[PDB]
Amino acid sequence: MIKEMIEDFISKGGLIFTHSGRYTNTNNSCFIFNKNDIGVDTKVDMYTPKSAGIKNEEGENLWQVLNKANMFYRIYSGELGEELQYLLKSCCTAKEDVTTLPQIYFKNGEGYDILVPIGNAHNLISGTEYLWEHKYYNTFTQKLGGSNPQNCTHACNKMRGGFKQFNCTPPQVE
Amino acid sequence: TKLKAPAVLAYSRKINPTNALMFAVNWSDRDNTTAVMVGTKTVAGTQSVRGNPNDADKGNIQTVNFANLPHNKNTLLVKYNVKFVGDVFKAELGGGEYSNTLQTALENTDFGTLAYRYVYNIAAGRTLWRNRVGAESIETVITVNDQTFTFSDLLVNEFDEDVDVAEIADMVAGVLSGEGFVTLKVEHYMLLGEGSEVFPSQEFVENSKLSKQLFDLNGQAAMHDQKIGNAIRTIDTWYEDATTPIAVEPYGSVVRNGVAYRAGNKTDLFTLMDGAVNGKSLTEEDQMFVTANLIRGGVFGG
Amino acid sequence: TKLKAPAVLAYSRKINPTNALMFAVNWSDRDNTTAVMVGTKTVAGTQSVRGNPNDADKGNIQTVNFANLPHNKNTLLVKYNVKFVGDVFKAELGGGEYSNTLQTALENTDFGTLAYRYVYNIAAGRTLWRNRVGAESIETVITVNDQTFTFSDLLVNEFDEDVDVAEIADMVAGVLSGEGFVTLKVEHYMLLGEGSEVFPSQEFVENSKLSKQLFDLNGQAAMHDQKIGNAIRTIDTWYEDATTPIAVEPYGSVVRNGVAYRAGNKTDLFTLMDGAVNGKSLTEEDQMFVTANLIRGGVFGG
Amino acid sequence: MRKFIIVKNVKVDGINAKSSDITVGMPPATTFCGLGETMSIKTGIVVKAVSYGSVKFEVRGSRFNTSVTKFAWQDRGNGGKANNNSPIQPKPLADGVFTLCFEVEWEDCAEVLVDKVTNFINTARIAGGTIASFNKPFVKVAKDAEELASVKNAMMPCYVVVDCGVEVNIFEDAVNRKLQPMVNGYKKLEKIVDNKHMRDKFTPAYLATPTYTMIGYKMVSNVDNFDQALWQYGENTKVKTIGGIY
DNA sequence: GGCTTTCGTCAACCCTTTGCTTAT
Repeated sequence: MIKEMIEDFISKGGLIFTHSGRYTNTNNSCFIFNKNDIGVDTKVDMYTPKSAGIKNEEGENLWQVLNKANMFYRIYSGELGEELQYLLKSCCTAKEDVTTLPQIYFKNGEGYDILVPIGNAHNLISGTEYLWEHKYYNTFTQKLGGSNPQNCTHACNKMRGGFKQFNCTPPQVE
Repeated sequence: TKLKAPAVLAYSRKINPTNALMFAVNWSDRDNTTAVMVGTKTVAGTQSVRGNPNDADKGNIQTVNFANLPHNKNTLLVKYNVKFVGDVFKAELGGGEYSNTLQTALENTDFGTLAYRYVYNIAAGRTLWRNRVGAESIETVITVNDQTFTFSDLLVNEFDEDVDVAEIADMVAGVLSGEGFVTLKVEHYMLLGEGSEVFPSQEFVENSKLSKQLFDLNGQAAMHDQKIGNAIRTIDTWYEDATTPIAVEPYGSVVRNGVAYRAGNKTDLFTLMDGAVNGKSLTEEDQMFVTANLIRGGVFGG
Repeated sequence: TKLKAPAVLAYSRKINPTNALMFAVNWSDRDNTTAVMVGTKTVAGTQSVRGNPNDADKGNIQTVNFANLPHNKNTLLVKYNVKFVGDVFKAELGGGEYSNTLQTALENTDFGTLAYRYVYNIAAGRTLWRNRVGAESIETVITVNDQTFTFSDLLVNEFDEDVDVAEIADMVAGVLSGEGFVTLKVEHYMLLGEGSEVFPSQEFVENSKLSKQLFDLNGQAAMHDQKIGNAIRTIDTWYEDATTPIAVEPYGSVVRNGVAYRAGNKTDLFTLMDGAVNGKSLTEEDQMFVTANLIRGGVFGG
Repeated sequence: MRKFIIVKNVKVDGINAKSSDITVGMPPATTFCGLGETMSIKTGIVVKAVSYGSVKFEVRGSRFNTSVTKFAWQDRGNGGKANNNSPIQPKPLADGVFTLCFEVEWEDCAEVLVDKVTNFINTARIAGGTIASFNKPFVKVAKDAEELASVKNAMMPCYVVVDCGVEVNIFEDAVNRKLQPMVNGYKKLEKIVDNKHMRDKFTPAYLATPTYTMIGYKMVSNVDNFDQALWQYGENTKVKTIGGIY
């Protein structure tokens, strides 16, 4: 029922995004969809308030059926019709909340440019899946959201085992 | 004029403590500084969990980190630095017609009393916490720049007037009110006993091997720098029905005791700050509290 | 209706032994202390397991850690210090309107008898466990501050009345019922015999080659501080159908026997603690039990 | 002529290890480049290139879980919630010892540079840390290519990172090439229109995400060059080494 | 007319367990 769960999504709230600051601070609610990085293995993300939604009577909500087997690229190209295309594209919009968000200066070469780094959704879910399935073990684990992972995103709500971060420890002398 | 707050008003940490470093020395010869080794101890006890009485005939096996003095040395040496920076009324995020008018509303606090209760917690030894209990003698050596200060017996609860805490307090207050750094190389000695247990900061982790993980730097025991900072800012005796000093927080809260002493009674940091910017007559204590939080810092979202 | 325990609540340890170091001396020359070193013994045994009767003609080779007195020394010296820390009802975690209405509840508890059973368990020598069996005569010395008390032969399970244990009991219960600390540097002499088998606490080892790994700091035979502290708090003679003193666990738990003596009979720590908070008075031997657990410490709320 | 001022054994105490949402550990080259540019703003000495290192570094925590820093209740209108604990957002901390090298055009004496640096390092934080004790700064020069490498050898007991280049992405090049990522820059997604709640108001504001490069921690005396270990800003907001990919 | 407290809603994992380099 991937047409029903879209009118669901949009009604509850619905913000598909491939970049957010909810992975940094859960008090954030800033969501941007980048048009230029959607690739064949790009894992897209979504958010509704309290991560609300209905399943597909097989146990999976919108997020896992949209992450499974490039279904987001399938709809985004238009292989499942143009009536799902405009719904998915009107789902992906913009949101701006620099609150709770790190703000650093970066040079433009002849001046400065105040820059807010937010997390990547494809990088997080794709890194968890790949560094679990090729068994990379020099790494960390971070559960985003705390004891209620339905707050941050939908990826948070589903992957409650914890997102994987690279262990960036350098060598120590002596 | 309703000088309403910015979205996030962010102040830097003006006390800048470092991690304490736990060493084992003797009381007489305080020069063979050997590191306090964090060890790995596996225990056998019993379950003893609330409402689980049908598992109480079983045991629990818990691997814990332990840090003890070696049984040739009888004094725990705690070494950290405390860097009092003063740029107190300068904001990282925000600041204009809210931080400047707070600066010209907080310009007449007793910075000497704030620096006094700041230095006293480093001098009475509140940075040791459970290292301070059971010690026969807690002699602390504070080395401000080319000026060695020593303290050996201070009541940690009551800020009794000393003549050498106040001398450090003058230069720390002059830096806090003005600019610069008056960094406190601080040396703690506790006559605990031969082979007594020392108590480093425990890491809030999710360790599968260990049930209690102690903070270790290279393997040597250590205490957290924010733990030391929480000890230094434990100055607040200006809340309702004050008994003991607590850490200055935006709501005067300790999450360990499960009670907030400065919330729900219009005495929180944001209410007093809002009164200060729109124009009120703050008393000396709740003005000292607001500038103590400004030295503490923190994002003031809302 | 009822005042409940906080979900975060814990008490700190108020009897803090050091890890005992176990030395070899003579009975008459007690100041020639050599170190009982833990060595490794590989033993040829016989396979005798309750399930397998077919592999019973084979014999297992298990390497174990041993500890013996040297053959020129006939007395095991067990040296440790016991730190009795005060502020018993001052909870480390929590402490809002449940650790304070229980301090006033256990305000008339018999701290003197609790301290007598503690220092009696250090003075009869129950903190030696298996080290006492087959000893011709025991002699423990407890050197409390600028004093020295010697107890040769005391009954173990019977808390008999003698005046020097009462003196150390009074000066400990002037700390347990109040504030501060008191330390007991305890030395345990057992005339075991020349070359006799010495029993340390053996470590918990998982997937190790040794079938028995004894505790050691730098090679010396040693007993765990928790093993001493368990035997100090073996004071509970107030459980249902009491015949022997057990350790004051919250459920009266003995993991050796595999039964909890205070679970199910509504005489555990949590039901009596909730009753003491919610109005209901306790027996003197039950008040002793709950404040003995507060001396012991633990997560007392969930 | 290259004037390399090297500070050693900088015990930074409280480094927030979250360099990105997938990288936790050593602070990136953007951190040290920002520190050099902070020294350029605060004092005035124009640093065009910066190196760093690792005498010691431990991210505090377990093997796969960092230490969760407890959060103070710091938010307006959150006073009824302050009796319980506070929700904690991911912020790992790390405590390590750094060596650092700067490339500064000072064209002046060397005993006044050291101090236009010691009066900054005492008031600066290396990625949110607290600089406990650092060895005395010493200025060294480089005339030829081997004089420079008498400086690489001078910031010793340490592991300077070298840019090793991203092949296809970071996850493919971490398990095939035994290597680790690091934020080497940021990519501008959108433009922030609400400058009322920003750091400066006037500087143009962009939303961004990290872009990563992979790095290798070669001991500095085992590195053939040192221009391959001297990080500097680039064009499309990308910090890079002058010697490029190792 | 916001506004600030408190209670009511909405959930559901699969985990792994040292080297990164390795000194002028």
